[PDB]
Amino acid sequence: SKMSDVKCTSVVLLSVLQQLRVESSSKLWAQCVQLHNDILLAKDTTEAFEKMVSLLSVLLSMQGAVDINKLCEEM
Amino acid sequence: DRDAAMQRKLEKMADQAMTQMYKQARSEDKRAKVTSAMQTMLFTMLRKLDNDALNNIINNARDGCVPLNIIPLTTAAKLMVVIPDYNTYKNTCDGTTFTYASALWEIQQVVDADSKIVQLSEISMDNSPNLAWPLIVTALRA
Amino acid sequence: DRDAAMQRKLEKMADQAMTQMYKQARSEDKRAKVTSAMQTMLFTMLRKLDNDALNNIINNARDGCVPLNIIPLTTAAKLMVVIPDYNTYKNTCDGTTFTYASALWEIQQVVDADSKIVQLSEISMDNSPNLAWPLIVTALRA
Amino acid sequence: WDLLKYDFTEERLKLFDRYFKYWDQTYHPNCVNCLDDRCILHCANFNVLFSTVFPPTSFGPLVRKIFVDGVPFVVSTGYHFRELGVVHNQDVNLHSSRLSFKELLVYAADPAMHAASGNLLLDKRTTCFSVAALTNNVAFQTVKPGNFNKDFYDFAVSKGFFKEGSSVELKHFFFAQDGNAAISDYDYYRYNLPTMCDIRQLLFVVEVVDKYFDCYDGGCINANQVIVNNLDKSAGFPFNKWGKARLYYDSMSYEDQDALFAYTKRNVIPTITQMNLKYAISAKNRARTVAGVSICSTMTNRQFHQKLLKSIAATRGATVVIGTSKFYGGWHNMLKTVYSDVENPHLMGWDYPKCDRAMPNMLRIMASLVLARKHTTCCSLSHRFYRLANECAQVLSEMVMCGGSLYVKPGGTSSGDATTAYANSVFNICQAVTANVNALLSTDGNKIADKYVRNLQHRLYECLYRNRDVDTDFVNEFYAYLRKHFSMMILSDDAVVCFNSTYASQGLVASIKNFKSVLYYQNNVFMSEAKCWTETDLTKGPHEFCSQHTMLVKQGDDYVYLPYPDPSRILGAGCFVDDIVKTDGTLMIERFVSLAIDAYPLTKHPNQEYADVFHLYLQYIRKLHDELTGHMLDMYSVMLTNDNTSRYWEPEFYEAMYTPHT
Amino acid sequence: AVGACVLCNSQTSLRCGACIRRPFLCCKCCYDHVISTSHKLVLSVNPYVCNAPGCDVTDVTQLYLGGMSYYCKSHKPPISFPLCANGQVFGLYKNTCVGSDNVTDFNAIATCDWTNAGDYILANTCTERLKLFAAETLKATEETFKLSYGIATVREVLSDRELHLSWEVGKPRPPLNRNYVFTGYRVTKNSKVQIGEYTFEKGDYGDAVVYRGTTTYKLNVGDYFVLTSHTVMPLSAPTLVPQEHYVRITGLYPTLNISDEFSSNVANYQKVGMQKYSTLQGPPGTGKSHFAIGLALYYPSARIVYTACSHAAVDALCEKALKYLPIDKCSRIIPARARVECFDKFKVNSTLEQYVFCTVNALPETTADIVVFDEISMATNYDLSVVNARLRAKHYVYIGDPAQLPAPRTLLTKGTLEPEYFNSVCRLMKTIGPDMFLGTCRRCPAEIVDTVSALVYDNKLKAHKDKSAQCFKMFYKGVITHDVSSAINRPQIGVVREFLTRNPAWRKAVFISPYNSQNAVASKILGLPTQTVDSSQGSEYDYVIFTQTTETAHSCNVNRFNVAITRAKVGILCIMSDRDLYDKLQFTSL
Ligand SMILES: Nc1ncnc2c1ncn2[C@@H]1O[C@H](COP(=O)(O)OP(=O)(O)O)[C@@H](O)[C@H]1O
Ligand SMILES: [Mg+2]
Ligand SMILES: [Zn+2]
Ligand SMILES: [Zn+2]
Ligand SMILES: [Zn+2]
Ligand SMILES: [Zn+2]
Repeated sequence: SKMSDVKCTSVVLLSVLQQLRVESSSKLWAQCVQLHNDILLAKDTTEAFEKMVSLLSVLLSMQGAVDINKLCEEM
Repeated sequence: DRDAAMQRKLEKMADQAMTQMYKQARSEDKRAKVTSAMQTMLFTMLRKLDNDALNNIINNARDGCVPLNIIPLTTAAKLMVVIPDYNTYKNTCDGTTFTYASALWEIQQVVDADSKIVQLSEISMDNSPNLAWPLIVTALRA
Repeated sequence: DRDAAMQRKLEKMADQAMTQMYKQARSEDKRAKVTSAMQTMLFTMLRKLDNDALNNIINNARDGCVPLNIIPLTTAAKLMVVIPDYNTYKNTCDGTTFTYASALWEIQQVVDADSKIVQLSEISMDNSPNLAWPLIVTALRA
Repeated sequence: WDLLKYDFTEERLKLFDRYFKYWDQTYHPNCVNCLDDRCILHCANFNVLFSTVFPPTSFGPLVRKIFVDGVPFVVSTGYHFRELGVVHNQDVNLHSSRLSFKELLVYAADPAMHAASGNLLLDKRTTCFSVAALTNNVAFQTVKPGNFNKDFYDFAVSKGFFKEGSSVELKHFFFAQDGNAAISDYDYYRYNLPTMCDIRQLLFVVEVVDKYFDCYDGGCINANQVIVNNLDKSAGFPFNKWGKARLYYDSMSYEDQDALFAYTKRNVIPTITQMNLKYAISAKNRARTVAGVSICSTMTNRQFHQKLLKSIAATRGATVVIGTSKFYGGWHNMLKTVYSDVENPHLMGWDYPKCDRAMPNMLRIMASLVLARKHTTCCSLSHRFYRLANECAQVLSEMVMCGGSLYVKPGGTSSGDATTAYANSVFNICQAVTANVNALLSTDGNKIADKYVRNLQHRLYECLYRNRDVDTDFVNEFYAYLRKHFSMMILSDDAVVCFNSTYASQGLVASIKNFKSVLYYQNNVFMSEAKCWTETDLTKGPHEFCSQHTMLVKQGDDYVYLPYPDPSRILGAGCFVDDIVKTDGTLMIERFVSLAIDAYPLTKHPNQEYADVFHLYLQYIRKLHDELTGHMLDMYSVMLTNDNTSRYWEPEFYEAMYTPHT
Repeated sequence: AVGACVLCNSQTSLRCGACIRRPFLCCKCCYDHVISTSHKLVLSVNPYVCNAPGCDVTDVTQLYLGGMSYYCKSHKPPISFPLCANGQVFGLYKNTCVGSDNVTDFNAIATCDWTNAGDYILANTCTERLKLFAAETLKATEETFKLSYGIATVREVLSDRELHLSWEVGKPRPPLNRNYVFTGYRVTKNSKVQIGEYTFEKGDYGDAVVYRGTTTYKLNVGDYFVLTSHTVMPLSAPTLVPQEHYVRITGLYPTLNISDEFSSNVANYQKVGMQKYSTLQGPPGTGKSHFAIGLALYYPSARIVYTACSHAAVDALCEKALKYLPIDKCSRIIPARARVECFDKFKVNSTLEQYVFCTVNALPETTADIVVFDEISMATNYDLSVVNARLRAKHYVYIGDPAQLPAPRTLLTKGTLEPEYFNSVCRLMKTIGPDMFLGTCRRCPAEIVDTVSALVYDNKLKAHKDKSAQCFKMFYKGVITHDVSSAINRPQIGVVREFLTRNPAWRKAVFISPYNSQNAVASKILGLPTQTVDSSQGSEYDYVIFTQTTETAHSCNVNRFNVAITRAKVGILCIMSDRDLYDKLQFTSL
């Protein structure tokens, strides 16, 4: 049941990117929206992950916006 | 019965003051704690997916090895990732191969913080302290 | 008991009518505010009118009726061209001066999507992808 | 051409005397000279051809410089419609002193001030004519993604949904949009074209459509009888900056609200309409735009049309089924008033591709005429014509404010005025009858063995082309023919047709292919046969009407039709919520109750994975209430006193919701 | 309004309203607090008072809930529930309030009036939430004590700038210095409007007040000035962020071969890069502030906020940065008021710069890299909470010395504070030892550092300098004035003005006497640049003239004398009053 988990996680990820105020950088927001739309309209599992990676590396690319060190520490 | 009807009216008013207060307090708590609950939910789901590339980029991003642009997917496309420590360099760079996002990339250009190009020969454990270390590796997808 | 019931209904009626009076006072106080704001907007838009060329073309008209679609086209001092990509920008406003609507315009400013000013020398074919697209180019009449 | 030449009457008459020289009927270019509501379709249709040879910068409002207490304004005193020609006002307040609220509203709504006091825009993103740019920077608007209801998703994967290979899956999501959505959707008005509809055929399809609209009644109503359904909605471009529609419905008394309506029966009010992006769950990524019409147009369209728009939405058992509730055994009554004793039924459904953008201007004028034929007594003729011009300047060809810039909308109905669904219903019935007329004429004639039908075709041709005035005997006979062999059901473009099979096979009634041809030469689009369905049976109902499939269940003792939604849209509405406070769940039980009501008929579906959705919503409402009383027993110290949520998790309530009693 | 208990961090909606700071309390904790102390007023979402209009009973031990309101026993409804019952007090989240046994410390903190040393040592050995609450209520008590000062009504207007005042008898007169402000009032039987904010200074001669006003209104006889109080806002951030050692340096990028003088500090720079926060303790003039400068140089890719408790301390930090650090990334933020003279050489009020210098109270809410707090001894737990709430950062350095003089703590009058209870960081320094430690004076010559190693510092200093023969002593008494309880010694000022010529190299010397009134007096008679001892401690001067005014408990504290003398770069002349203090150091006799 892992296909319909990537679709929702992309919605959460784009919500996080929007809350980080990435709407300002229009070149970045166009790519994030395109990745989100192509994740949701994806009927194949591997392509969904290969686009989820590109979407996530937008979130990781912001040094002083999120705190990945604390967030992953709860594992 | 007049007394009991008045008391019942007061009890119903107390219930209407219970529910409205509850679903105002919960509403303001949910709407005032959205910037962090969303992120914690996202990383809970990211642990739940249990993929390879997602774990690879997250585990590298804990150790300061973030990418400076969106990871491309097309063959022979460019990616500039910072490597901030020699320990974060020993794990990903093997020869001219660069393991990232569960894919192999070819290293093109390694530039230190002073932006001057440094070849792969100069990256040695003895010579590691002698560089302004937060390297940017510009690589291409293989 | 008859007196008490009549008094209670009287107080209910009086506090219903005072509620209505509060509502009508608020309504008539909002109407005046909206009227003042509308008159302010109309007189400011009057102040922005270019009363020389516009008056010239109106006094040049048949009955003083000019179609609205040519009121900007012959009198607007500012021209905001919006360009989606470099291929159009080459063919619509190349250089610092271009001709549109049979009058000569000179570039005054070029901004990108997120409103960060871009100098005209950066709009090159090789430098096209790095720009934030559609470019609002603001020009003035000459 | 001279940029200031708006009165193009002489060139139009020269064209008409060069090309259509021996055309019998007269032709008065300015349609304000016309005689009734069937010399307006004629002259309007002629103009919609003759106005593709004149420059496109000389249409729209006609401004003029007036003086208000010694200060010079520029205001719109007319219009030059492409279809209706030149229209001048009759109340031009040159040299006014004081502006009341009505005059202030009129001079704030119309775009003469806004376009005159703006910078000239040259937008290469679109192909529509771009009139002006009000601000100094074009504003880009995005659509943020929906918020996730994670508790419901974990509860859904707990009950076994969302597997690999399941027949119920998440397809309806909250798609996001980049900066260039709002202007790359308005660009779809390039699909509109100036189309000259046939003019001896429209003047008979108007008769048949009007016969379809003969039961209802209406007319001009006063200000104090107008019923506003909802008041906290925005009020177009120049008015949203100060308050919602409540402010303009409260600030104006009834006297200066009837004064406005009696002012637009003798003037023309051009009107900006804003275009916003809707934020709602949808199955495909194209951005959806809704056109907010300014309160200066709604406040009169409601008053002019409300009696008819309430008589249509309160009459049950007719062709335009708008206002027949699908609950309470209302769907079965619809589906039994479709099968109005036709011979060998087959159900047919079509779908107009780009219906609200590619609809030709002539059919919008046709809809606004047949929807305004009821005013035979309340208002005069010129009043009806200025109401038609105001509808065609505030709906059809208006100034669209699309992200901080006034463009000109070339045509096609906006989806936000007062008469939208009903105007689309009239247009839809017009296309259905036009397909029928084409199918009946275009038959070989010698193969039509049924000797009554051949005589009907031989009279149909005569009433179409060889007869100038109405023929009410034949129109009545043909409309009885249509309701005998082409029984129809309309919800604004969602149609179901119960056409006799033998007649369609012989060609004496409109099959699908006739609708493809009619949409080709009248709607200017191509309705590919992969999106218009045909059901050859009746024990399974229409395939898809109003986006709710139909199935035949056994209730009580007898068989009734039940409407069930696409059982993925319900899950999509559960898992995704457009506002973050709706994620909390325990606040929203009165939302899952509504979803369960809408999704109850999935219980009786023969498939099981469909049937489990209703039990998912029931168990989820029960768990939501359990955790709600848990939190209201921890937070306070006492349980709720009169708790009445013990029926929302019982299927008897939802089953009562689909029973024929109330 | 719900929240977390300040004793056990449970969800609750009670607030013990008798406390000045009004803290949240869980139900069990609220019962244990109102059962013991005289706190007999509990605020729920609406106050617990007898809602019958003809009653005033507020104690929660006897109030009964009825209908939807609360009543005493006299107005008790037929159906009523006692609030104070079975070990709890009725309130929200009643079933999930986990009790705590730490109610004794909370009672003692919220009950005591911050006068004896027991209250302060109770305010530094408690838990984190109790630390924050104690610091906040101490600040509130200081503000309320400030509110109890007299009202200054003028008698006549001497000049456009000089005013003659009279304070209302029955309340003590506040001392005249630049910190205290007043709001003026004009009573003309109506229209009591704030006529301006005025700061007062004692005049050169006579009972005169020189006023500086925001407004330019002419003063009349009827105008009176009232002291203004600042509403102390609550704090949330912990006093110390939890330490988390790192295996390797994160958030920093070291630079090879920064300089030669910073050679011995490289290991400590790496240690600061390692830990989340670190502490540096050293004797005065041992490079502690200059260590932070070399730390800034060693990690040039780090947006560093230097912050300090004092004003001239952060100004001296700015001066040292301008001496070493490159100038065009440093900014010096001053407040909107800024009634004291700041340091104007950097781009003033530039938050966006890389090397941002600020006072604690003027810090802007920002993210940052490694942030250096200077002179931790001068700061209390309120300051540490403020700096940890406004600046979110990846590395914290706390530099300062416990041996120096602490924060004033005007409320404290009986007993003396041990050093280790100054604040959380000084307790960290004196419990487990400093994370970095460097003692050798690079500031003062040999004789002064030898004396200070015979003083409070048990002999450990090994300063790298020789006896410059520029250290001088005096013994004569002088006369006391007791102006506003800030004494001034006119004959000592006269003798300093007399000296002043026989050794012309001391004409650039800097005047040191704590005694802010005498510090202002010194600006007139001899005109030397002057500085009080408290606004000192972080700057240094080549020649220092130190004047001990009175043999009181204030200007004879060994810490204050040590921190006054150890600013002498090359030389100091100290004119002493106490026979024992003068004899305890070895300068020339004179
Ligand atoms: N290694 C060194 N080389 C040269 N001078 C030094 C060295 N270490 C310290 N100093 C001098 O000692 C002084 C100590 O200053 P500072 O750190 O402000 O003392 P404190 O921390 O007591 O205020 C500095 O002004 C600096 O010039
Ligand atoms: Mg120092
Ligand atoms: Zn009418
Ligand atoms: Zn208390
Ligand atoms: Zn507690
Ligand atoms: Zn009482």
